[PDB]
Amino acid sequence: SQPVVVIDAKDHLLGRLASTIAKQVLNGQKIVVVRAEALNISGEFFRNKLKYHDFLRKATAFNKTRGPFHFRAPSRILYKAIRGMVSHKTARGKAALERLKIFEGIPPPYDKKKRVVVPQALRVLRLKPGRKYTTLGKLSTSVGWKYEDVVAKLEDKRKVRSAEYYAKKRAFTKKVSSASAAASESDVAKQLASFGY
Amino acid sequence: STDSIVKASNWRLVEVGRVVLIKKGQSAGKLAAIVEIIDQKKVLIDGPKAGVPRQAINLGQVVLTPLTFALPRGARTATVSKKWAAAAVCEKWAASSWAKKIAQRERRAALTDFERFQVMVLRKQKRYTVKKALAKA
Amino acid sequence: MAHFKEYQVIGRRLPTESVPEPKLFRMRIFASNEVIAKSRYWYFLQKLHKVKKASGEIVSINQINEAHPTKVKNFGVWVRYDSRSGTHNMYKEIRDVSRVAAVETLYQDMAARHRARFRSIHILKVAEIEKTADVKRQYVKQFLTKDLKFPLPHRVQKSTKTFSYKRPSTFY
Amino acid sequence: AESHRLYVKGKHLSYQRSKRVNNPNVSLIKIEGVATPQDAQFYLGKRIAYVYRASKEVRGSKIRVMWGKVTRTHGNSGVVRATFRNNLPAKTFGASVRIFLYPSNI
Amino acid sequence: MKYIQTEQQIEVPEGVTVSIKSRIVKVVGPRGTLTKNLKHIDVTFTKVNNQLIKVAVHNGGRKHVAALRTVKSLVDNMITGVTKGYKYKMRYVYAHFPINVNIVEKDGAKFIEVRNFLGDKKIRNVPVRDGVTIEFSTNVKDEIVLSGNSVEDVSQNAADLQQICRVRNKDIRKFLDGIYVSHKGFITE
RNA sequence: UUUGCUCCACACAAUAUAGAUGGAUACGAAUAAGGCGUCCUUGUGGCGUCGCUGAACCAUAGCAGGCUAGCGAAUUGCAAUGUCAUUUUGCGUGGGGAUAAAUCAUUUGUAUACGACUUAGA
RNA sequence: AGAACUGGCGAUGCGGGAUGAACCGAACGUAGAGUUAAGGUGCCGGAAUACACGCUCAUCAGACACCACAAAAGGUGUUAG
RNA sequence: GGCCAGCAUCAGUUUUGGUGGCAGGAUAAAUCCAUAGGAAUGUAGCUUGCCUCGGUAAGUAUUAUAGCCUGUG
Repeated sequence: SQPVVVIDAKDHLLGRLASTIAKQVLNGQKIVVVRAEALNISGEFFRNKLKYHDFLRKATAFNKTRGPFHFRAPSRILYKAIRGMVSHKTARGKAALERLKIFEGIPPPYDKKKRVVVPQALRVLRLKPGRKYTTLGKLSTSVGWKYEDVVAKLEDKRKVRSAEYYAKKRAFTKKVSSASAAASESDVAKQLASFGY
Repeated sequence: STDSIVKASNWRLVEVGRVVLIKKGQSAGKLAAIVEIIDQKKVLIDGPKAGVPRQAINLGQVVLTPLTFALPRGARTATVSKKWAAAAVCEKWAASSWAKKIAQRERRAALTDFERFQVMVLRKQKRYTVKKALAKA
Repeated sequence: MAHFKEYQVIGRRLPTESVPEPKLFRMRIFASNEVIAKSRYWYFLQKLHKVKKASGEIVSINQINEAHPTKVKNFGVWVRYDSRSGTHNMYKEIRDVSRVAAVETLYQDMAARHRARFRSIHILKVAEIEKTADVKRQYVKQFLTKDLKFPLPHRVQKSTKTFSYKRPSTFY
Repeated sequence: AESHRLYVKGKHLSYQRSKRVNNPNVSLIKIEGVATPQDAQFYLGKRIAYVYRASKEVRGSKIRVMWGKVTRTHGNSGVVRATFRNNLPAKTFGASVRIFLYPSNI
Repeated sequence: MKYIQTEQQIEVPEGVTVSIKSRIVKVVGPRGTLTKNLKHIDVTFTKVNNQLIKVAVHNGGRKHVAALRTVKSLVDNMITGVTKGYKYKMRYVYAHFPINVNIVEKDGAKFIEVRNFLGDKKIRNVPVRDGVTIEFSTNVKDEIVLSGNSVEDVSQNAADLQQICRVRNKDIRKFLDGIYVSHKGFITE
């Protein structure tokens, strides 16, 4: 029921996350997918590389700028997957893609907000263990994406800030939980805990 | 020999006598006890004081609980109803924080509108003291 | 087809004046209802005796429940079936608690592993194995040892809401 | 207080349709917090309103309302059907409607 | 089908320490320290004792049970190269043209080079892998003894000299010139 | 030639909604594993505890939301938005603020089918 | 290319097979409600990311009869007899 | 005296819940009870070197300081 929903797309399967987003963004929900360089996709590596180099062959013969555009960034591979699952040649589908933004890494507008995770599209719930999967960052940088090292650099410049934030908030709840225990032996806590509270 | 350090897993493992929590179906939410292992997906249960019959339910519909009581494999309803009390299972179950929250989320759903109003006028008081217990910077 | 129910069916050639006491024939048939069971009687009987539905009658059809449906039993199943090229005879083993649950487990186990439908399977003999040396299939022998404890490593929590606000933990 | 709501904000999914054909008399409303057909039986008959904003003022109001009721449940997930008086304009696919509690049986 | 329980046992020798958390095996001992990462296997270790580690698996197939005994042997090769060590004796075979092997420390590290291999004019560089000391047998003029505390970085380096000293466009059964491995022994034996 | 224009302050009118009505409430890594607590020689360390859904947590007592420094709350008749939030754009009111270029015509040839390009000129 | 028996298209829309004269369902006054057929229910797309037991990892996997193809011959791939 | 709504009370068709009474079967089978035999994935006790009163090692021992099956009522 959040207006903007930020999805932590680490360890999500590509086509299963793209199907619970196309159905959600067609119902009027501004969905922001975030750190798509850590998306997963089943099958082993060179099998998925070969399913991409079959896609790179498909271009228009008479003028190759007409045909299918082979976008290489991991945000745009997931955006290729979502756009297949929306009727994007209409005004309903075009408006349903104006409610979707996808980035790789977590940008500064979205680092301070909560990130939610789709349970029916995670790798560790769907894929049977022992299967070989493929991280979308390593796949996309092998077909010509140039800014994997930048996104890995900027993400480490923000993981050390979010760890700095968590240590401040952990020490916050330490001095709150050590203080609220004196406010537990009251009568209102004896009055409220029978109410399921 | 010398010191050796290993930290892998300590699991709730399905064996004879383990208490399970029936989560799906006719006996929903009640406790049971595995009496005989059929195969790696299906088992045989019985809980008398919880009131369930002696089914042969598969493991996709039960949840394993962290407690166990000893009984031989393949015991009957007259046997499991004795060891359920001679090992004191149900009062051990209420002591866990799991069965506290199952009773808590049941109690929260059973309140009417008066004690949906009584909570907020008393949570105003519980909010009032924690700005006087944490009354600092 | 469906959730199986074991019937018995007694049948009889229709009498005539020369022989007004023909012999009764009994079959224990796993089928889904009273109508399919009476059809499977005149299938296996007509492959054994000179009698059709038109020439004979059905004496009695009853249902057979189990005396101990709360006890595991190492079942031993003899079964013939038509492959895509030829006919075979087999012997598997089932573990399940009820005789009709073993036949339900059998038809699933044969339609998966050999692609043999219901129409191309004739069961032969389903018998409880009384002591633990007649069990001769490895995949049943592991459940027949002392102190059978195994864990369930990879638990998944089936969700109701479509989003979650913490990374799920599979621990059991 | 800033507590004012007496409705439940459902979305307007689509018209009642098959593949390749749609029937604009019946619209499918996705109520929030409803996940089964049983407990979508609570909202049957309760009336919806699609409130929207127009530019030309009628009766001294810039907001116009389209009423209608909830008729029967749709398949297996708490979608319900609805029959509005004037049918919803199909520009509102993915637009918040408000299911009230007006004919009440609690 | 899926075997309900499959266990192996790793006997841990004396004075040898083993550290495992989340399928990363750090072994320290009387000579050397080895850290092998095993995240690609579904395997549960358990400390049943201080002298022997039980390694087990649950509900594994034929594929997965086969990949259990390869884990016990990989830990056993870790502790064996930590108690004793590993040494690979390699030997020069040449018909007429002598092979002249040295050790040079270039800009990066101890490259190994061979020269005059079958009269060739191109040097054949091959780096050492670290943890592997390089040794020449002084008494025998045509011998080289690799050695180290891991069997992997020695044998990959021992196969490196076999790969680089190959022949081209000739009968390999006639031109049997090269630098082959003959002995795979331990250090303290 | 204080008519131009820029910005900041209500008095406005006005147009436009792909669709606000409590709160988008922030570690990272791993899942055959972790969170939190707790001391300790500070570790791939002891010890406790927790998960099995966020149905949580935070907020929320009044005329569409008061007060004298305890009173105002009716008849909007039995339901009919029963409203009210924004994004813009012009016009008044006064508080400041800055004081230009481009194109055509003429020219140049590093350019040129025409446009374009590149140059020069108070 | 040619006959026998019926059914259909021609002369016929409709729901399904993405698409199609002939296949599956079913044949038509104009509307409302209800229930289904054939086919379907991750998303495009109305409808279970249902349930249950298995099998399968493919460096050209495989997925809706007519129908848009594949064979002898093989393989200590794995599973079952 | 008109249109348009809302609610009652009905009518026609229908959809979806709650709950009660019976009837049948091996007059359900089971469980539970009663009893008699039996065995093992062997309980007690007992017998062996270890040794934490047999524990863990196995030999007897068929309910004992757990129980299980099968027949019959």
